[PDB]
Amino acid sequence: HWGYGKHNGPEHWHKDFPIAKGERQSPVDIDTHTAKYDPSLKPLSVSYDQATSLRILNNGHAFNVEFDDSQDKAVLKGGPLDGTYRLIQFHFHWGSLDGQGSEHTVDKKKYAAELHLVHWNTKYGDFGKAVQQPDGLAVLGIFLKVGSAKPGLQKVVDVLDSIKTKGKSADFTNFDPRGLLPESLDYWTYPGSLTTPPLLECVTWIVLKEPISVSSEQVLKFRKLNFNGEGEPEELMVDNWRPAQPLKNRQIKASFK
Ligand SMILES: CCc1ccc(S(N)(=O)=O)cc1
Ligand SMILES: CCc1ccc(S(N)(=O)=O)cc1
Ligand SMILES: [Zn+2]
Repeated sequence: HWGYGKHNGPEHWHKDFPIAKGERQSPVDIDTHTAKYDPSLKPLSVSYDQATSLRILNNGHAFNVEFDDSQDKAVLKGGPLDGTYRLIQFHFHWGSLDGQGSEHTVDKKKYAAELHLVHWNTKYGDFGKAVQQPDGLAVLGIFLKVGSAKPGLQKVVDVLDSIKTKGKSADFTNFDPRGLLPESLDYWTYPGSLTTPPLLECVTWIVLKEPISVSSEQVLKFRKLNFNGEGEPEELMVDNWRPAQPLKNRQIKASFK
């Protein structure tokens, strides 16, 4: 199956997932000079006060913090979005070194990592139906740079030892994802896709301009995770990012002047 190695990585994905060469693939480079302020964008609303985290899972590609999405507990609305999008999970992509790891780039700059908060459009009833729609998902993307520690990330960092290998999970209740946000909600937005197989073109991307800072020690612990299962030869979970894809017939809009 697919992965991030030389023999199963992004250059190979198109053979089983032909949409990999599609018209609205993600991630993309964000050319800041070409992006245009869009006065039609409504204020962005991140409403995570009632978020109910459940579990953290190493899925062999990254780790997911999963949420109870059986009700409108944690939602994203406004901005480019019509209606209500419910938080289902977050995860990260990161590098083997601080100079790489993000999926989106900004004027070709790579960040050390990128956080994806994944939401589905409630008008479609469930996540599975949402990923059959052109406006099924909204992903809030946040860049990570290495500097001062992010206090709201430490609980995640500290549980990673318990989910080292593929298929391991742990209880992860009472985690507040608000602690992962930067101060500013200024963003860029464009229509795109999932950045891993099946690469479905269902996503409205909302990428925050302001990165969060995490410490070297925090990201080093991400890099101790394993792609492999227990008892198998160790393959460090690093460089689990897809590079930028052709922009094609798209415009990136900015929320800020
Ligand atoms: C838990 C982190 C956090 C940080 C700031 C806020 S707020 N927007 O100031 O109420 C809430 C929660
Ligand atoms: C279907 C699972 C899934 C959910 C989110 C992503 S991503 N990396 O946020 O585009 C990829 C895959
Ligand atoms: Zn992702």
